[PDB]
Amino acid sequence: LDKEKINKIIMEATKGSRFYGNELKKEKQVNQRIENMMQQKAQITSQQLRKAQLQVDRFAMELEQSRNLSNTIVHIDMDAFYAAVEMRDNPELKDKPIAVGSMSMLSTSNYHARRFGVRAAMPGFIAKRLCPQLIIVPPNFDKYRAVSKEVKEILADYDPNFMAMSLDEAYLNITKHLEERQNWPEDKRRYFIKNSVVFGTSAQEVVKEIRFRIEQKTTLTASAGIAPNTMLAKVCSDKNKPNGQYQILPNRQAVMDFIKDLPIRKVSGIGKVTEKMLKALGIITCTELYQQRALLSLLFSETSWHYFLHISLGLGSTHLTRDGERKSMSVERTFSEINKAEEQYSLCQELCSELAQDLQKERLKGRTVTIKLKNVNFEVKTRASTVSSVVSTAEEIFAIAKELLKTEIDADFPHPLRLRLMGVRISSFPN
DNA sequence: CGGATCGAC
DNA sequence: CTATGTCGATCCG
Ligand SMILES: Nc1ncnc2c1ncn2[C@H]1C[C@H](O)[C@@H](COP(=O)(O)NP(=O)(O)OP(=O)(O)O)O1
Ligand SMILES: [Mg+2]
Ligand SMILES: [Mg+2]
Ligand SMILES: [Mg+2]
Repeated sequence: LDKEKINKIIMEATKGSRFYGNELKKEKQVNQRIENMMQQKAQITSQQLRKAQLQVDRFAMELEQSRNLSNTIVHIDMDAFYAAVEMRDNPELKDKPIAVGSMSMLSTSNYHARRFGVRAAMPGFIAKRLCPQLIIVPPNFDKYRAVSKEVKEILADYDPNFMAMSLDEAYLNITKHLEERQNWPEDKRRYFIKNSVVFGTSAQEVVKEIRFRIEQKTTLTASAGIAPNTMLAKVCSDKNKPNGQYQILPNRQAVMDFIKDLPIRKVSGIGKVTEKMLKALGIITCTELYQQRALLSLLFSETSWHYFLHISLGLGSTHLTRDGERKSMSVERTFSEINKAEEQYSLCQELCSELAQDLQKERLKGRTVTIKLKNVNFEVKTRASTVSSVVSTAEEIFAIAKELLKTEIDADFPHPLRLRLMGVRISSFPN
């Protein structure tokens, strides 16, 4: 299927559903938010824009002066991870279009099935209309966890303080390693195939070794990115995916050459909404982002344009922080419609128990309890409450969540809440 | 602090 | 029949 035929079959299958109704409503809110930004832009004066331009350029020189090119950052990202695992252990599936998930939702798909536009976050029933030859295999999460542990073992040789972002992806600072490796004999860079082979002393070679070892240990491919910071490393890893790598060399000119025509969307942190908004201001590439830096310092908050300027100058993190403590724990579940109040309370109680059990594992306690409610028209509400002393037992959490749910049931009386999902989250942990 | 939104995988 | 489950950031009131 082709880029126009895809959107035709989706639109055909999605039209008139309650989900679509709610999506239209979400698109209007984004359009309005854009139109408001345009009304803001109309009433900026050339005088303000000049006083901004100076302010921004003073900061841009503060950033530029601190630019660091002396660290080598690698980002590893596995290819079609879940699907690739499922292909590995069932040969029948190879050379065929597959997705891991259910008819309600797909975690991922293999590259074969991606050619038909079936992707992560797509419901299976839509994916079947795009490609009736699609095989949908259920997830085996504990397997993926096991494979992930195999790759993290390899990664730990190259950076003991590597930063796992997910089961399938990670960041490494291979600076201390590259330095040691310059003066290494061939013995310490030699690996046998499962007839031996050696890898060179360069960064491109280190990452060829890593990828090789991953493929030998797991029978799966990864892609990778090499660059002087995390932001850039992450974008390169996507460039030659699947089963390739890319380096931006540590000199200012190569950074800027890469950035020049880079669509802002490929940056991690810029999603669909920020894309559309910035598109409306004639911003699509990272150079265009640099050009509008003054305008952006007026239309967006300090934190936002600070971020945008970092991107426009190809800057990013050059050291990896240890993974900080979690700030919240939550559980939520989608189901066939529940409208009877008594069943809704019981569901909330059950969610409160599950969450209490999960908190017990990490010995966590919190002061804020939030419930989450999605009705059959996909409209989501959250209702929270914060308490003086920390809580953690199923009873305590339910004591709070129960009242938040009562309030919502009462508010619609005599109409019943017709919900398709319910969640409970706990937050406000101690320090 | 409460509620919504964004983005990530 | 049929649109996830999570968590941190950020913005606003
Ligand atoms: N929206 C979602 N919901 C649930 N699970 C998801 C998901 N998106 C991804 N996953 C799960 C399934 C994914 O396999 C896994 C890693 O996410 P990626 O690295 O972003 N995607 P992949 O490695 O499949 O392909 P490639 O990178 O080659 O394009 O996380
Ligand atoms: Mg991947
Ligand atoms: Mg990833
Ligand atoms: Mg992005």
